[PDB]
Amino acid sequence: STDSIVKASNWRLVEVGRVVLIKKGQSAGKLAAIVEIIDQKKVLIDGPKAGVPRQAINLGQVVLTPLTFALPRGARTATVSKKWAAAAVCEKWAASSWAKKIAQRERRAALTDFERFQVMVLRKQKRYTVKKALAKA
Amino acid sequence: AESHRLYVKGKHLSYQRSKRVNNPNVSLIKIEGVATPQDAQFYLGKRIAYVYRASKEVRGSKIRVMWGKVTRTHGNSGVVRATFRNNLPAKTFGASVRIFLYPSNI
Amino acid sequence: MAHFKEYQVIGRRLPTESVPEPKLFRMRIFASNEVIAKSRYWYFLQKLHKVKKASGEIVSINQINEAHPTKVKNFGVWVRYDSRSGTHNMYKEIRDVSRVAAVETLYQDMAARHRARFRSIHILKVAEIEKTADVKRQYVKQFLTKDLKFPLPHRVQKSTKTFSYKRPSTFY
Amino acid sequence: NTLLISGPFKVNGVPLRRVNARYVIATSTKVSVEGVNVEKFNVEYFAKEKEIKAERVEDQKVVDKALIAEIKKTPLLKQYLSASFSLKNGDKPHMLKF
Amino acid sequence: VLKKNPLKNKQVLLRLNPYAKVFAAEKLGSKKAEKTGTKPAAVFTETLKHD
Amino acid sequence: VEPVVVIDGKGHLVGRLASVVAKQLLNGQKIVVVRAEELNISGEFFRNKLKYHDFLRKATAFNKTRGPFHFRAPSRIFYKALRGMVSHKTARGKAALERLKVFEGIPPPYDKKKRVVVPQALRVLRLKPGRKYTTLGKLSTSVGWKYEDVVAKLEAKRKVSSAEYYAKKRAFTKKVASANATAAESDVAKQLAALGY
RNA sequence: UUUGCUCCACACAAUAUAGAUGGAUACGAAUAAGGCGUCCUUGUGGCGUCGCUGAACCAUAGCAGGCUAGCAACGGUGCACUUGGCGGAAAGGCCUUGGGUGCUUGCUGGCGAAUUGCAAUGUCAUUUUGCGUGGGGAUAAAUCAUUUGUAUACGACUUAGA
RNA sequence: AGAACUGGCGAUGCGGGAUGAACCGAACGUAGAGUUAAGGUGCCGGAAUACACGCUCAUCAGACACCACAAAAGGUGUUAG
RNA sequence: CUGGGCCAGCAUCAGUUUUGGUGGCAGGAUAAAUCCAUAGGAAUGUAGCUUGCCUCGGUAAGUAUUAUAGCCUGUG
Ligand SMILES: [Mg+2]
Ligand SMILES: [Mg+2]
Ligand SMILES: [Mg+2]
Ligand SMILES: [Mg+2]
Ligand SMILES: [Mg+2]
Ligand SMILES: [Mg+2]
Ligand SMILES: [Mg+2]
Ligand SMILES: [Mg+2]
Ligand SMILES: [Mg+2]
Ligand SMILES: [Mg+2]
Ligand SMILES: [Mg+2]
Ligand SMILES: [Mg+2]
Ligand SMILES: [Mg+2]
Ligand SMILES: [Mg+2]
Ligand SMILES: [Mg+2]
Ligand SMILES: [Mg+2]
Ligand SMILES: [Mg+2]
Ligand SMILES: [Mg+2]
Ligand SMILES: [Mg+2]
Ligand SMILES: [Mg+2]
Ligand SMILES: [Mg+2]
Ligand SMILES: [Mg+2]
Ligand SMILES: [Mg+2]
Ligand SMILES: [Mg+2]
Repeated sequence: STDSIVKASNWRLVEVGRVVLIKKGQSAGKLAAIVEIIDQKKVLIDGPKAGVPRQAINLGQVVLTPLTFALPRGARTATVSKKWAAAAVCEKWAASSWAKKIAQRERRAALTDFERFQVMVLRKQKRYTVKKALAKA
Repeated sequence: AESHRLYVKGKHLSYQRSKRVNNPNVSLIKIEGVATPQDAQFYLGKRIAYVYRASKEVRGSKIRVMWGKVTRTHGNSGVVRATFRNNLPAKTFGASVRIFLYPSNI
Repeated sequence: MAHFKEYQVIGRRLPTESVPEPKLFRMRIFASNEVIAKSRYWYFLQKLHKVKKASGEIVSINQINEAHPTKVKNFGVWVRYDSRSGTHNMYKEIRDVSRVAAVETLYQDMAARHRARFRSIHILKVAEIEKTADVKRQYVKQFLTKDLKFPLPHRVQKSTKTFSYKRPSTFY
Repeated sequence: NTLLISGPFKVNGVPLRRVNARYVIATSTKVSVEGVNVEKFNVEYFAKEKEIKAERVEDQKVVDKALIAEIKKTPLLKQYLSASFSLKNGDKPHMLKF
Repeated sequence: VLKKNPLKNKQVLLRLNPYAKVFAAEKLGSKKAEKTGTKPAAVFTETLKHD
Repeated sequence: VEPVVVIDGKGHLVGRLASVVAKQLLNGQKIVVVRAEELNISGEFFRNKLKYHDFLRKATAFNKTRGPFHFRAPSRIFYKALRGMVSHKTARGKAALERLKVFEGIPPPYDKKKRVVVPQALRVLRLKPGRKYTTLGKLSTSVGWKYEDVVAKLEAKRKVSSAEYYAKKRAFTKKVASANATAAESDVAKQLAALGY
C-alpha cells in the first residue's frame, strides 16, 4: 500500500438517541431510547411506543443496538414518541438479523408437540432433496 | 425412535447436610436443564428412580430400582430435594438418576 | 439507612401552661423508614435546641417525593463527617435524577473513599446546582459538554451455562 | 376417576382402555368426538368377571372408524398418533408446550 | 382433640362469629370509601416543599 | 450432558477453571483438560515465580523424599490447584479425580475432538484490562519443566494439520450451502419458516 | 509332571461395574477486536454480512419398532468387502476408489397390536474368568542345587556347566 | 497477683468461631414436617462465580469480633477533601 | 382359586406447612410524575438574519430566545 491504514474499532456509542435493548426486568426484551446521560454507568431512557417508562437505568442491564435517531438531549416522553415514530425505529429494528432471531427463538418455543412432529417431517422432506443436489456437482 | 426416554436426566449430588453432619434421609438431586428454583417447581412431587445392576436375579431380573419423589426445591440454582423409600447408598453421589413426568398436571 | 426516602419531620416542645403553643421545628431527613426518620429528628434537635423527646413531641412526618424525578440534575452536597482522627466538613457534587438517588451514592461514596459509615456522617445541605458552570467538581463538569458521547469498550456478556462451544468476543 | 382411551387401535395398536389422569400429558391438539357413541362404556364394562370378548373387538371397530374418519381430515395427525413420544437431548419438559 | 383454625375451614370460622356470613356477603372486606374534595392549605405545601 | 468434556485450557485462569472442574467431577462428569501450558495466572510473572519458590522451599526435613512433591509441569501445576479443591483422601475423592485428565499440548485422541471453553474462568473475560498476568508453561520451565519446546514443536505440527483439516471442511460447508441454495428458497422451506425452522 | 498352549468366530455358567439410555459436533488467533462470504496487488488490502450465546447444528415417525404391495429418486445409511492415501505426542485412527447387500419416514396402499387389564416390574450396555466346539497357528524357559569371586552378614549380585 | 456487680466454666452436651473449658447462638425425653439463630453460600462444603457504587496492584498485597500483635516516622503511588 | 396380612397408586378430605396465579378495597401533595392549558425564562442557543471561509454544497464566529428542534421554572 501507500496509504496510511488505521482500522478503528467502531463501537456502539452511548449518545442521546442511541436506542437500546433492555436486558433485565419488567421491561425486559423491550426497546427504549437513550434520552440523557447521567454518568459513566447510568443513563436516562424512555420507551414510549413499547411501553417502557422513562427512567434512570443502569447501563449494565441494557444492550446498545446499532440504531440511532435524532433527538434533542433530555426530551420529555412525548417528543420522544414523536421523534421515534418519525424515524421509523421499530421498522428498522424488525429488519435486523438480531430482531429476527429473537422472533424465531420465540416461535420455536411456541410449537405444539404436533408442530414439532411436523417440522421433523418436512425437514426430512427437504433433506432428501438436498443430499441429491449435494451429489450432482 | 433412537430415543425411548420418557424422563429427565438427573445426578445424585449429596445427602442434605451442614458442614459436618449429613441427613441420609434427604437426597439432593440436580435435574438436568433446570437452572432456577422457579423451574424446579415443575418437577416437585414427580417420581425419581435410581436404577442399578446386581448379580442375584429376582423378578427374573438383574436390574433393580430404588423409587422416590422430588419433594422441595433447594437453594438458588435448580437443585431439588428428594426422599426415597429406602435412602440412596452414598456410593451413588455423582451417579445418574431418573425423573419422570408423572404425577402430571399438564 | 439503605434504600432512601426523604422526610419532612415537624416537631415541637411539649406545651406548658406558661407556653401554650411552642414554636414548631422542621428538618428534611433521609432515612429508609419513618422510625429511623423520627429518631434522627431528635438526634439533631437535641444538638441544636435544648430538648429531648421525653420533653417534646413529633407533630408531622411526611415524605418529600422528588418534584421532577426524571430530570437529570447536578447536585451540590455539603457534608460533615468523622474520620478516625478528626472531624471535617466536605463539599462534593453528584449527578443523578433525584435527591433520594443522590444521597445514596453520597452515602456509599463516603464509605468507599473515606471509610465513613452512615453513623459518622451529617448531611449539611443538598442542592440542585442551577446554572451549569456553577458546577466546580470536574468529575461532573466532564459530563456537561455538548453532544457528549462515549463507547463502552470490552463488553463482557455474562454466561448462562458453564461450557461454551465458542471463544467469546468482547466487541460492543 | 379414570379416562376412556381408544388409540385408535388401527392407528397405533392401543385398545379402548382405562388410564389414570395422573400419568398422562394432555396435549393441545384435539379431535372432534361428536360422531362417537361412547355412552355404553363404563366401569362395569371393564369389570373383571386370556380370550377377548367379541364385544370388545367389535366395539373397537365402531368407535375407531369414526375417530379415524375425523383424524384424516387433518394432515399428519394420523402419523403423529402412530409415532411414540420420547424426550430428546435438549428437551426441557418445564418449557415445552405440547 | 384436634385444633381447627377458623382462618381456614369455614365451618369453625362460622362456629365462632356468625357475622362472617354477612361480612362476606356485603363484601366490605373491600368497600369503597366516600369522597371529599378538601384540599390542603397553602402553608402546608409551602413548608413541605421548603428547603 | 456429554460423556466427556474436553477443555482447551488456553487463556483460562488457573484456580477458577480448577474450581469449576473440581465440581464437574464430584458430580460425575468426565473431564479432560488440554493445552494446560497456555493456562493463565493473575499477577505478573515474577510474583508467581516467587510464589512457586515458596512452594519449593517446603520439604520434610528428615527425608525430603516424603516431603511435599513439587511437580513442575503445567498439567501438574494445574492438577495441584484442582486436588486442593477435592477431598482426595476419600474414596469419593479418588473416584472424582479418576474422572480427570490434564495434558500439555493436545495429544492424539483429543486432537481431533471438539474442545470447549469455560467463560467464568476465561482470563480475557474475568481479568480487568491492563492487569498483569502469568503464563503457566513459561512459569514451568522457569521452575524446571523440561518439555516447553517439545510441546510447542508438536503443537505447531498439529496446527498445520488441523488447519488444512479446517480449510477442507470450510470448503465443504461452502458446497452444502451452494447445494442448499436450490432448496433454501423452496416451498418446504417456506413451510418450515412458518415454524421457526 | 499326564493335563497342553496361542490367535479369530459364535455358544453356555458364573463374575464384576463411581453409574450408556438420540450424537464428545476437531482451525488457529485477537478480545482497545474478530468470524464467515467474495474480489484482489494474496496484503496490517477492497466490498458485503454476522454476533447481542449451544433457546445452535445434526439426527429423530414404524411389534424396544412387525408382515405385506408399489411410485418417484440414483439419493441417504448400516453392514461385510475392496482401490488409493495420510496419521508416531499416547499415531491403533482418519480421509479416499469400486461394486455387493439389508434398511430407507421422499411418496401411495393392504394387514398387525387388545387381556401385560389404571403406575410398580422395563432396551440390554461391558468387564473379567472358567469351561464347549472348527479352523488357523507356534513347539520355550526360570528357579532349586552344583560352580566363579569383578559380589557378598543372610538374601541378593556376577560367572560357568549337555 | 488481688477486690467490686453480674453473667458464665466448673457440673453442659447441641449449632457457629478450622482447632479450642470460658466468645457468639442456644441449653438437651424418643421422633416426623416446617422455620430460624449465631455463622455462612468460588471449590474442598449444604447454600447467588448474586445484584450495586467506589477503593486497592504489593519483586513482603489483603482477606472479619474474643484472636493468635505491631509503633514513632516517611512516600511526586493513587483516591477524595 | 377367594378371604386375610402387608404394601402401593389415584380420588375426595382433616391437620401442619411450603410455593405460584388472580380479584376487590384503603391511604399519601386524596402519591410524586407523564399528559394537558397557560405565564414566564434560559443555554451545552433550534430556525432565521449578519460577516469573513468555501468545493457556492456547506462552515465559523456573532446575532437571535421558538421560528424550519426542543428544554427549564411557576400556577392551573
Ligand atoms: Mg468493535
Ligand atoms: Mg442441605
Ligand atoms: Mg402403527
Ligand atoms: Mg488466576
Ligand atoms: Mg474431611
Ligand atoms: Mg469485517
Ligand atoms: Mg470469535
Ligand atoms: Mg480485509
Ligand atoms: Mg452450530
Ligand atoms: Mg417385543
Ligand atoms: Mg490418552
Ligand atoms: Mg411408578
Ligand atoms: Mg573378591
Ligand atoms: Mg455457657
Ligand atoms: Mg471439682
Ligand atoms: Mg455450653
Ligand atoms: Mg479463628
Ligand atoms: Mg480442602
Ligand atoms: Mg455447593
Ligand atoms: Mg468467577
Ligand atoms: Mg475491634
Ligand atoms: Mg497519600
Ligand atoms: Mg390440603
Ligand atoms: Mg407542552
